[PDB]
Amino acid sequence: AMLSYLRAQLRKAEKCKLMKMIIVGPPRQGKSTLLEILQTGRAPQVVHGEATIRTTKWELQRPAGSRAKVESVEFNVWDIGGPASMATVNQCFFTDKALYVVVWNLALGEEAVANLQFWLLNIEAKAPNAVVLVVGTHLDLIEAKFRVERIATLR
Ligand SMILES: Nc1nc2c(ncn2[C@@H]2O[C@H](COP(=O)(O)OP(=O)(O)O)[C@@H](O)[C@H]2O)c(=O)[nH]1
Repeated sequence: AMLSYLRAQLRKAEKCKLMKMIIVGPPRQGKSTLLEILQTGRAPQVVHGEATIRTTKWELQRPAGSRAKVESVEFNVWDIGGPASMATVNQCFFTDKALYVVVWNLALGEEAVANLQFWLLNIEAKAPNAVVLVVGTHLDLIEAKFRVERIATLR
């Protein structure tokens, strides 16, 4: 560790805050809508294409109460989808030491959740040391009055 640290100092090492973001899920779940609203904080406005892959960049400022050591973080955002025929292909794009987010529709509920195992396994097969979040969309389609006892159950 001492030699690695001394090499970092000697080789004028800089702090890299850029990281990999991957968006995963079955077709028609709101991956692009997810990325859009998270980037902008507004209701979606963009009509997104049919391309299997969409690439962009995203900066996040630290929220109030954050104890982080960085003012902000940056993500080189990949979003892979498209026809299921290329699913076997898309498996190659998963890597380790990257952030994953799986997108699924809450309205389908358990029907979607079962399928999640497939996608989840596909990440752990090629990303043992990666953090993957899983997010349910279409929360507006869940009745607010029942919402808690629904979402917790689904969780
Ligand atoms: N009402 C509602 N619609 C959503 C929500 N999240 C995503 N969508 C829908 O998802 C669509 C975008 O899906 P998209 O990401 O292009 O599907 P993809 O083919 O899997 O990439 C939009 O037309 C939205 O109507 C949500 O929270 N509420």
